[PDB]
Amino acid sequence: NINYLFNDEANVVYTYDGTESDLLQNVNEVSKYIEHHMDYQRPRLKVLSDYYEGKTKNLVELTRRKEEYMADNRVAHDYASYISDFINGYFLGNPIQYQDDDKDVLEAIEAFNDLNDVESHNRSLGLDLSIYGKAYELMIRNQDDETRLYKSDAMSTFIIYDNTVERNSIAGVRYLRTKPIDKTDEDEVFTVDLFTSHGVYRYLTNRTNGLKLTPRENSFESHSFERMPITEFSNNERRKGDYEKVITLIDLYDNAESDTANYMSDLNDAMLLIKGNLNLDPVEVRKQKEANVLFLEPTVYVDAEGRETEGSVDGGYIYKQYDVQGTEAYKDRLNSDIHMFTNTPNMKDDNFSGTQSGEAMKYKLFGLEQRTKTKEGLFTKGLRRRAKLLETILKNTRSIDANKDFNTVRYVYNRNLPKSLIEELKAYIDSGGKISQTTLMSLFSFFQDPELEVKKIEEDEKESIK
Amino acid sequence: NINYLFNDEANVVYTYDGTESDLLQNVNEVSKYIEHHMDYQRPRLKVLSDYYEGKTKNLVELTRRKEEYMADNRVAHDYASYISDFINGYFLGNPIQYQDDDKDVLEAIEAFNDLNDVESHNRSLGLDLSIYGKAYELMIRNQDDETRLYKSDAMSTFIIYDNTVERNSIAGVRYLRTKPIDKTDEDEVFTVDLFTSHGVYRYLTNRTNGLKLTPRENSFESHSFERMPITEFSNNERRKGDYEKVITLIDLYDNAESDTANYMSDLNDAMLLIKGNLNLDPVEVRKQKEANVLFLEPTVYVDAEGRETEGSVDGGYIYKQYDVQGTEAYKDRLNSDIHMFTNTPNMKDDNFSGTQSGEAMKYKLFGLEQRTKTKEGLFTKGLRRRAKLLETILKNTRSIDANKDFNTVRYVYNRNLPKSLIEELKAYIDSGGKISQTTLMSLFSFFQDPELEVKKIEEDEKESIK
Amino acid sequence: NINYLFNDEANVVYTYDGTESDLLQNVNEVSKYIEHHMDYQRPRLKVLSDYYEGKTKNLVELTRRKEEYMADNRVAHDYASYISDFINGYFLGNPIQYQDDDKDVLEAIEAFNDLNDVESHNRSLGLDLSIYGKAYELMIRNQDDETRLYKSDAMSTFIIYDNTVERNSIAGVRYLRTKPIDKTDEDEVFTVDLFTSHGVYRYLTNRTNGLKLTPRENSFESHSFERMPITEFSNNERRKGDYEKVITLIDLYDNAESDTANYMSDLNDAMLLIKGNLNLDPVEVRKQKEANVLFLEPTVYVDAEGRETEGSVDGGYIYKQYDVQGTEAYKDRLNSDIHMFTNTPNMKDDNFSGTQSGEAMKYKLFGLEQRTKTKEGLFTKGLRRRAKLLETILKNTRSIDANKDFNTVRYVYNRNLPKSLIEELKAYIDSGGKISQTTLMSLFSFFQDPELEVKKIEEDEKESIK
Amino acid sequence: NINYLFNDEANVVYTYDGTESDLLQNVNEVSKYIEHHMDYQRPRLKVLSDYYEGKTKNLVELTRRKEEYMADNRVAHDYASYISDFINGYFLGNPIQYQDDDKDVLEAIEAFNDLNDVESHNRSLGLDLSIYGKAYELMIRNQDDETRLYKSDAMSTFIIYDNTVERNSIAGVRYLRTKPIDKTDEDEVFTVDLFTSHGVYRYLTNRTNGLKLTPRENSFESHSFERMPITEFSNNERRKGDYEKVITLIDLYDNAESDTANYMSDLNDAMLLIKGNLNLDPVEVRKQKEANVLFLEPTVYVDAEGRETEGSVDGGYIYKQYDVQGTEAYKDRLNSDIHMFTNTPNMKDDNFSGTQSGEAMKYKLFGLEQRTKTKEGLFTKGLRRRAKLLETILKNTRSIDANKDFNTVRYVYNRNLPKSLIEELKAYIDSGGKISQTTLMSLFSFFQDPELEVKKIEEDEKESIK
Repeated sequence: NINYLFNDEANVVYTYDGTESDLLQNVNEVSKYIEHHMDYQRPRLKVLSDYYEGKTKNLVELTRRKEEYMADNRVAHDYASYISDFINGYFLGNPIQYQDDDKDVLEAIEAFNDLNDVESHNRSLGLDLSIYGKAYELMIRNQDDETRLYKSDAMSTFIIYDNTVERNSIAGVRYLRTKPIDKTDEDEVFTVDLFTSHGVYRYLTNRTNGLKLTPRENSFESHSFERMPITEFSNNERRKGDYEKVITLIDLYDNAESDTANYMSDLNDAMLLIKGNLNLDPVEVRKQKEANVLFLEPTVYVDAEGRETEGSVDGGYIYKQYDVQGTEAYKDRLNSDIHMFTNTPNMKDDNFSGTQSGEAMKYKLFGLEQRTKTKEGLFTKGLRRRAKLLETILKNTRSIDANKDFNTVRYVYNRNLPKSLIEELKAYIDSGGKISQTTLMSLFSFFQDPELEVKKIEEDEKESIK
Repeated sequence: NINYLFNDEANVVYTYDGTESDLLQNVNEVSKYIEHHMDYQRPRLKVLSDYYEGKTKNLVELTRRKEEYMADNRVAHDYASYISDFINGYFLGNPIQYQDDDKDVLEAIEAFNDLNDVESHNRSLGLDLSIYGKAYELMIRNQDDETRLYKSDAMSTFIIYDNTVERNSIAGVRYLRTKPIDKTDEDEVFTVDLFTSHGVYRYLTNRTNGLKLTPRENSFESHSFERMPITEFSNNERRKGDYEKVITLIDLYDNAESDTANYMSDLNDAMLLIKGNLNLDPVEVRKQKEANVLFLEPTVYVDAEGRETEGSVDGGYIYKQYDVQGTEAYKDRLNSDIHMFTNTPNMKDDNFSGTQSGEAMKYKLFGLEQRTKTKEGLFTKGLRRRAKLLETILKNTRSIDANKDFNTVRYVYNRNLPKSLIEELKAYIDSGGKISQTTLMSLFSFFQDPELEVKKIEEDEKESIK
Repeated sequence: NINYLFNDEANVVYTYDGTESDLLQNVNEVSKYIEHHMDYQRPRLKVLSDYYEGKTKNLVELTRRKEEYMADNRVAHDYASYISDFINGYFLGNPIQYQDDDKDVLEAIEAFNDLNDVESHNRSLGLDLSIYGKAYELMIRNQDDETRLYKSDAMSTFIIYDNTVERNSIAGVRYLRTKPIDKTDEDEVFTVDLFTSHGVYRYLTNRTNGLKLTPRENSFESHSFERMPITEFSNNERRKGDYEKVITLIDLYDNAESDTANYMSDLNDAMLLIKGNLNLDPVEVRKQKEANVLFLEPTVYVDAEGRETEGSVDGGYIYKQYDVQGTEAYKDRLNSDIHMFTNTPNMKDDNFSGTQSGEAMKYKLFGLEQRTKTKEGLFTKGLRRRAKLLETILKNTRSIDANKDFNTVRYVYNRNLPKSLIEELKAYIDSGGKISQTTLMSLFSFFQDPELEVKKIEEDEKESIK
Repeated sequence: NINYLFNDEANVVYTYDGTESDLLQNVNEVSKYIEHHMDYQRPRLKVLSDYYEGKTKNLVELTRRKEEYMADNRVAHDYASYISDFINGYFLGNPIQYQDDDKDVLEAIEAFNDLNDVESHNRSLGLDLSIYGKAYELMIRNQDDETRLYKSDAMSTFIIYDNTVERNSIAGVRYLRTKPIDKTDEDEVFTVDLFTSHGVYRYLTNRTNGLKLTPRENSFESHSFERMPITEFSNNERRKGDYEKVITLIDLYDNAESDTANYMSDLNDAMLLIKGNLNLDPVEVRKQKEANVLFLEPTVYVDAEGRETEGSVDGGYIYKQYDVQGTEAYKDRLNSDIHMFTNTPNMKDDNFSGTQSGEAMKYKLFGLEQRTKTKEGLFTKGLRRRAKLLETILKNTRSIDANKDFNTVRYVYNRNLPKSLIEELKAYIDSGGKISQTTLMSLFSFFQDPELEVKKIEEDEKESIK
């Protein structure tokens, strides 16, 4: 793995020194980036994805040990999922709130967000950020003349950028493998889609001809955006995943556990040990479990000179044993270090008094908050480009006036943390807030039908007049 | 197992590059997907289902050990049920609440939900999501001209999708095995139902002819929906079950327990050990339990030269023993890791002060909440398709006006957590809520008949006037 | 590493004794600084950057140990990321607040900050300060006649200063390597950009000709600022990173862990040890796991004079063991010292009562606050130069009146610390603050639509009049 | 080191028995002081500066041990930085507040402080006081006819004083080394600037001619102050740094740690030890990790007289071990003594209840307060001379009336300690203080825009009239 994860070329960003038109002239440059992506970058992402699915090295690597009366206690610990689900849930569990002064913009924003289910989309991006360190989204003008937003798989998408300090994006490449469910042959074909500021060009390729990009039938297709539609989100400046740096420690925990399972499985827990020149009937030994007295009578050797002397006989139980103190201290240290470096709370030392369940978590997760605030900034940087695409195509359909600028939108992030509805109600009402009766009742589940309760109260308030 | 669970092809999603009409032309493609489903995917689901039923590997795998005076202490620990019931109860224990602005839509929604018992249906889906990672539901226009919704077994259902990034569903396949209760023959027959956007086609097949799909009598059947009726729900992006990744640890706990049961059963707890060249009467040894003095008189060897010397005699109890500290530390670690990776609370370290029973659970279950919020989004994505089917067929029966759009519905999820009705009452009434006397009394069980109490109060309020 | 990190010349500041015009006359002096930067300073920064990415020495240094049946348990602990993310989040997590008396200045400031996303830019600077001890930012007048601010990589940027105690900056050098993704040749080319108070000069170079600076085509370019645009920020007086001084301790922890992984992997956890001149059937030994009685019958040696005597036989389990107490005390000490010297809280001894989550952190982080107050001053010193550049070019575009002086701006720094919104509300309202109903409701998530709640309250306040 | 740090001549103050004019006549006396400074005093300061940068003795001193298969576990603990940053932050973290009755003086003071960034300057002085025990500042009348204040490096500045009990300063010497970045030759040149009550004289020198002071071109330069501009600040009466006296203990901790790293690295953690005249196949030993039964069969020696006898065979694991209790007690004592003598809080015994975060720190830091009050007095003594220089040159430019005396200024020092804004608000308002709504809101971050909230409150207070 490490030869993939920490290779230098596995995480390079692709620049190109020409314009987009200089890249679509002589498209043979794009093939080189695809080759580099397949050769250096996809292997890293694959290693990361395997660990999220729990297909850690300790399953797929062969033991030199392999025979009958031995066992492969291969075990894989699923730390990577546990980490990424926790960190993404903390960040994007509660949706982003969109705020704007101009309701003509905000209605279009929220109608797009509604149509595209942007809560679920945002969480599905944020998990890619946690697994791979980067994620891509594609926006298209669909048939039925409608604007759609989809996540693009990081294993098959990359972007080429300007060589300038401004680092604009020149072009975006998606490439997919056309595998049957039946068979695979001496060639296998990758469809390539090359997105640009004005359209997408579609190509067919295979690795065996050197990824030659020859146009697929109906190759070019225009789009109404005025910039390249694929947007790239980063987990951090370095585009590194959240568990990528503890994968070594995860392997060590896999090994330190599977080797104890081997010790448990190979050796015998206890045995009766009998020693001495004795006749043991191989059938009487089976009565060993119903025995109460073990009698060992020694052999009496008789010397040629007539002297008689007794052989040694011995009996006792011997039992399998290992260094529990040092292996537990070692596996405790590995587990603790995994949680420390990922800033996840360590469930073996984490014990709660039952006191202030919100403030307590804000205490525990202080370090994860420090990383998330950077992630939050880099996420907003992507959301602003999504918004700029949206306004560009709404104007290019006269769905909104050209005068609108969507950069007035603000994106408000609430961390997923436990809330006490009762203590919040106390705070709100002590602050002089008001609530309607229907809204108040809706907060409490002991009303079966808040709709009917109002009428029943009207009866009580009526017939007390009499 | 692992060769099934973590095989790559065991979890692939089926695409097809044609249209639906190109798939119903040359239906022989569908047979291939069925074969792949039977060969690669159903085995995985079977392994998962076996663990939910407690038929773990340690029961069904044979020991090389097998004879009289030995025992199969095969034991299976039922972690998988314990996990899935807890996680599904936490998610879908309290029903979803449907909210809409248009009561003409909301009444039709809630009447469908009432007829179809959608609370129980939703829980039965969510448990499939927990066991298999995915679940299917079928909607039909019944005889008696009525709309019915049923769960479809994941072991016998799959969907084929568009090859596009939009990933629409082209077709849906159910296939069932027509087993007698009496016998099974050289062929055994699978009925196939192939659902499409316009109808369902019914076929007969067997594996022995290569799953040839030949129309069953009265093969085609029209349905009034305008899209494929089967909906697929996912547990997560990867469609992976909740305990699927700890099955290795569950096997290890099964083994580490059955081998201690073997140690307990095979060896003898203690024995009296007597050593030396002694006459032991095989009948006097039976009086060993009523004995108080054990006397061992040694053999006196007499040399040819007349010297007299005493043989050794010895007596004491020996007892069976094993490494308790290290086997307990190992089984404690396995159990702790199972609960940690599943985010279930560890009942051996979980101890409660008796303080704030709601906030305490929201603290414990923070990680399970982080996974559930993603699951909640992916569940709502399916519920919206259920709703789109429903509106399509209500309009196609003029049961509602064509003007309605059901995407205005909101789905509100409450976690199953303990509530204090008294502390909620205090919060509601301190907030200035009102309750009718009848509704208030209904909350308290010490009223036998809230209906009569009102009259008795009217008597008390009457005859105090006098 | 240490030969790089703590070399004297690795951290020198570049002076020059001439004027800027005396440096652009005979530009061959600049080449010398570039050489010194490549030879002495870039290697240090590279070592620091490698540790942030987790590419610590213990991965890249070869073991003299390397063969089959041995393993490279190379492991790297990622302390450097954990430290820098925490320290930067604490400092610049909450944005700087800009305050001014003159709203004609403050609007231009905040419009620049909005266009340039200065929250994210400031955090991306502060992390460079934490990793390298220094960071650079470049301001340009873009095409589209607009002012843009970008971070410049510390590995490729340096500044030359006046030799006077005033230490003005004479010139600023950026140099970048034009690497293909395909190949590297006998020469490889560095583009150099030399910034000055009046323009930037662009050059091509390679190391093989001695970094000869020959003008690139369209070499000179004017800019409208009147001082050198690159600004340098320092982490401290010495420009030293936050973890730079514990890298030794991090290596020691890497070694002390990898050598325990080696001990765990190389030796055998336990073995049955049998001794004596015995016939052991190599096939019966495989039944060792199903055995219950081990019988050792000794060899009976017969003397030429006829005497019979028994060989020794022995049996028992031996188990692998190490000095847990002293290796744990050593690795505990290393970890504690890393956290102490970085002033990060030690998560193995840090345990919280659940009491005063803000004041508790202000207690823990007192030492980190003492370092941050110095960092805060040195950051503001850079922000004031950014502001002086901005006003210079706004006046040189008549975007603001020449009368404005931006040194009236104040920069207000809030530490990233947990806040209780309820306890803050109590404080604000007990202090006699007022809140609008809409703003109040917006603080509480139990309102679905604060916009509609006002109307529902208007209904409640209306129909109670009747 | 100790031969430098605690030499008597390393810390002498320079007197001269003549007047300033008697020193500028026969300037050859100044050369002697420069020589003494280079020979005796600069070496001490260098040793102190090296420890602040972490270049402790244990890095730069060679081990007599040096070969392959041995390692230099040189490690340096950075106590000196940790101490000085803490002590300077505690003293000068919160700026000095200037108070005066005459606003004509106070405005000029605060305008000078604003132009010169005196908050950052004061902290940069105070850190020099902590590192070296003394610090220097230079004030100049710049070009652009403006007054500037800069810190002067202690390694290159010294002052000569009157021989009287009044101990006025006669003259101040700055000397700097003109090093290229390229090469160093048989001579290397020091520029000397000799400041006096009326001007500065500039000289060129080298050590090889005996520091002969020959005037540099344009040697003399007048300044408008009437006293020598360089001011010297002392950390204490003795001018001794804050960690200077624990450097011995720091070395001892460096050694006591590096020698444990050596023990960890040189010896082998455990080994299987086999003894006896046995055939061990060098290839079978590699199977030692997959072995379960170790069988040792002894050699049977046969006597010439035919007697047969068995060699000894033995097997077991041996493991590396050391005196953890005594080395931990020793390193605990060293660390505790470093914190005790520096009056820094000992983070291994410091544990906080979470109660009164201000009063608790005032308890912990009582001893550091006792030293700081003396430091505070000696700092104010320097600030008063800075102020006397400032008034002298403001009058000598008619920027203020000759009638002003700046000794009316008071300097108010607040310790950097944590403050609770809520508990301070409670105290202020219970005391009958008033706050404006805008100022109050500005204290609380839950207002996004305090500017707009006032209007929203005006709406609420308006439309409730209706």
